Amino acid sequence: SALRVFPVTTELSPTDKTFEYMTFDKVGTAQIIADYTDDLPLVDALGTSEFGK
Amino acid sequence: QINASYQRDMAIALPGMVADTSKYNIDGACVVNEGDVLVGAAVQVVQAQAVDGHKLVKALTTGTTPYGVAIRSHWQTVNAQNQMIYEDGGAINVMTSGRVWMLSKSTEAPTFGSAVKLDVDGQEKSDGTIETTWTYAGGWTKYKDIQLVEVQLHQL
Amino acid sequence: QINASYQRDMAIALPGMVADTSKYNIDGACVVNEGDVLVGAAVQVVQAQAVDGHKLVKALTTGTTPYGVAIRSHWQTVNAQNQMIYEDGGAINVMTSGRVWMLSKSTEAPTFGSAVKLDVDGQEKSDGTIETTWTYAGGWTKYKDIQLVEVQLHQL
Amino acid sequence: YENLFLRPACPGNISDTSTYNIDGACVAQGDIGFGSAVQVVGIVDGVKVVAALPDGGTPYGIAFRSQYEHLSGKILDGEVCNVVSHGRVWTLTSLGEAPSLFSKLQFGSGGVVTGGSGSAGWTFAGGFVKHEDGYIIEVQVKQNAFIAPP
Repeated sequence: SALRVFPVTTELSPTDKTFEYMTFDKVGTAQIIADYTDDLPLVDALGTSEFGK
Repeated sequence: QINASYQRDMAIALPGMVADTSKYNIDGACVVNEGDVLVGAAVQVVQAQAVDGHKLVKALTTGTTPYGVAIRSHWQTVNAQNQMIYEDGGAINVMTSGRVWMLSKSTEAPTFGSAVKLDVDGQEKSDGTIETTWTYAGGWTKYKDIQLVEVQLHQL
Repeated sequence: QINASYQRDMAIALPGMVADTSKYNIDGACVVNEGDVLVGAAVQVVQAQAVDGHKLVKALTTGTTPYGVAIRSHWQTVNAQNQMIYEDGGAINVMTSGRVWMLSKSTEAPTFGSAVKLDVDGQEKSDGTIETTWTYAGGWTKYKDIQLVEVQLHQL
Repeated sequence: YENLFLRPACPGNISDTSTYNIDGACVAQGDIGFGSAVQVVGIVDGVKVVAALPDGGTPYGIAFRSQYEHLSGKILDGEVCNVVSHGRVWTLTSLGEAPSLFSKLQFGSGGVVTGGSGSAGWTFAGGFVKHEDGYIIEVQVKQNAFIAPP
């Protein structure tokens, strides 16, 4: 039942040897501030990848 | 058969990420020499060109004097060992003043306003042998298995 | 006949030039009528106003604390020797922090990050009698017949 | 290439438009008066908790005057507070005569200037006027000048 209990996709050319995919993430924060300030915190982003055969 | 809701929080820091928009100063006229550096580590200056003007920097070693900390940049850094580094023979973004998140090797929270001490490989440590003039800014957090501390730097 | 082309490189700096745009801080003052001040040379403060803080400055003297370095600006004139000066009575711009091209009378290139030594008249020398907080930024160049050095000024 | 001066000359405000820094993410424990030194007693969630200077503390900044945040006349407990960490600022003092230019100041209890013979720290900037049968001085605050003792 391996081909019926799991999805089967066809988006792979017959001559390819490896496939790759992307995932992303993010960080940051916020704070309580007054009218005159210069210390606003910052944010950023990430990324990574994996492989197959 | 009742609905549900869930709540999740983002992380608050990254290695080499600038803490806030307060006083800061960035040196971009430097070049890395003899190896590669880690985003969020202290660096040292070998020599300064008299006419050209570009500084030559490398990773901190024993018996040296720190000058600044490399910061994050999505465009100037290359990805190796699942992290951003500055490969040899390229322009680097050193920070000479301001607040920044640095990689740490300590295990307890520091004291606000105290002096910073580093390890021989440019990573902060509570009982390091290299003594600096930078200070702790109070921040102390932890990413996924990564320990970060918020440090405030002034011009050398 | 063979066509030919030529090439030249401009001079790097001028006496009293602000080197770069990395966090300078320039304030205006009035020159004391006793003695003129040379652009690119250090100055000293003799007395300050109690209400506002406007300062009267003149040339450096032995056993005194330097305050800043005169920089090139609009309000400047020529001397008899065609050397650029600030007149006895007028406005003077003084930089207290940042990188400047300052007059020197030594002969050897200095070492980056070391302390700066000054002379009686306010010109850098390798073995001067006046202690300062300022540092060397590594730039060592020579305008026509004049030696210049890159000095980093830290606010007192 | 010059720096402009700032006209109102009251305690608790800035005196110049040189390089300055204002740390606006703070809260107060107790009551603080404009123009006094403050110290950092703790940090919660990226916020600094400040109090008036005791004996034995290390000053961190000087309370700053604002006409929206503090409608009473002073800073009250549990209020968001402005603190100047770098720049020239008018401070309350108990001194009688102006000290030497560019000397090192010393802070008595309550965050008032009483000494001009310190070893290291903030420096006198040359301004000395009179307020309310008391005086006001002008101090130059720098960021890493005072370091917390281990």
